[PDB]
Amino acid sequence: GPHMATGQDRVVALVDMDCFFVQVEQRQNPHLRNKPCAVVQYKSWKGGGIIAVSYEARAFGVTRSMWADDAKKLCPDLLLAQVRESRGKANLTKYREASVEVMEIMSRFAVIERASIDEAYVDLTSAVQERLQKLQGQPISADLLPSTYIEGLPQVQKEGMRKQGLFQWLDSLQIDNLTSPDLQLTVGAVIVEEMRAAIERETGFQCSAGISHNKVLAKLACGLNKPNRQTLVSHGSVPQLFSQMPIRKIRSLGGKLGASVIEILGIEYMGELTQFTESQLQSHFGEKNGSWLYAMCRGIEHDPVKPRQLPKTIGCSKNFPGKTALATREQVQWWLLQLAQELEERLTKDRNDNDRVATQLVVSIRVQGDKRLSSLRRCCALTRYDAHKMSHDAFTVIKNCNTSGIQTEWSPPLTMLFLCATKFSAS
DNA sequence: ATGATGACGCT
DNA sequence: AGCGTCAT
Ligand SMILES: Nc1ccn([C@@H]2O[C@H](COP(=O)(O)OP(=O)(O)OP(=O)(O)O)[C@@H](O)[C@H]2O)c(=O)n1
Ligand SMILES: [Ca+2]
Ligand SMILES: [Ca+2]
Repeated sequence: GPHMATGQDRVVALVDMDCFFVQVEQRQNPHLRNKPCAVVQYKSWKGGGIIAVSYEARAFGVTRSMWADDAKKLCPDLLLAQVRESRGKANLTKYREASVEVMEIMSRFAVIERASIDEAYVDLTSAVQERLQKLQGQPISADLLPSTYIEGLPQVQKEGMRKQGLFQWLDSLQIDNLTSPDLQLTVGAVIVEEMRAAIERETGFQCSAGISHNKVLAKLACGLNKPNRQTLVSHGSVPQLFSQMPIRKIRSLGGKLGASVIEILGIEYMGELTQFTESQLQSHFGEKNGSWLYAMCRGIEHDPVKPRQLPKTIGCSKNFPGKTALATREQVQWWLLQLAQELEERLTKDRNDNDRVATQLVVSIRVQGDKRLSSLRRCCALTRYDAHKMSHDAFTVIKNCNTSGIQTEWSPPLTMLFLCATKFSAS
């Protein structure tokens, strides 16, 4: 009892932009606002591939990875915006720059960990302590939490249900105990309301957020009420929430490990994991995974919010599917040059912006027939931000993968090329 | 024939 | 070093 850690030591939020690329294109082109629309890449094959879908279009069944021609069968009025194409490949600069807008606003409030182009974790523990010292111990008005859901509460319209739950939560809150984890989460949610208001005011972009005691629960919380809402998942809410929560919904369990937990243990839901000892879970899934699962199914996780806003690698890739697979030496060399030129542009901007230089170039390829992301990776020194040198060096390190006897031909044909600059040093 | 990109674990 | 897993 008195010696059992409860994983209530931190306040962590996860902020996730709603249909991010669609919002970027809707900000730029007001004719797309409040419409079923989608963002596509490429255009000639089946109208292009859908990468992002507005909530109006999702109501028709339009999803990511669908071909736009097929999405138009579900939603004939679907509007489309296309990703910029430069040197024959998709160019995502517009969305990376919009991402920086949002991340810089979030960084004013707290240390953030960039998790993807449109997600960041926030460690709010210190900011909460400060706010509890200020204006205390005054009660927290529901007006400070206008878009917050309390998971598990209450207990015929959506907003009435939201407010009934918020009222039940605020009425039970012990506002005189500055160390109450539930109070700390509530103040965390107040700050996240302020952060999300600042993002929307200064960029036009809406987002969702989760607030809890660790990254996994904050990520789970964020998805419970999308879009344009935030959700607080308390430690006390975990047993009911996990009791019907498919294992695959928890971050890192969406793949082979999660499938093996289900198959080996014969369970379906996250809460069912509590019945196993730590040693049992370590025996099936390894020491690290087993300890992690034992704590996580109790709502406890210690992965820190890392202080990192910049990517550790900068990379450029293109797939060559089907009959387009690269099959001549001139083809491989020309596309390596195209990738190297885009990479040079990104690296030179990175060096000016962030005072650092990459020192290693990783070349990844996939060969036709291979189901893996990469069939082969090789690396060489990155000593100059020069596209011709980078592309020549990349060819040098993959040259002898070519099994073809004819010198102008490449066998087996290449279905992906990927150049990645890594091992940054201060500059 | 989604495709573009990124973090991190294992050996 | 080079491959495997999981993710947005
Ligand atoms: N299979 C995937 C999933 C996502 N992404 C990248 O991750 C971004 C954001 O992904 P996600 O948050 O899943 O989708 P949103 O469009 O933001 O929709 P939501 O409102 O559900 O968050 C996408 O724009 C895309 O750049 C991707 O490349 N490939
Ligand atoms: Ca998103
Ligand atoms: Ca996301």
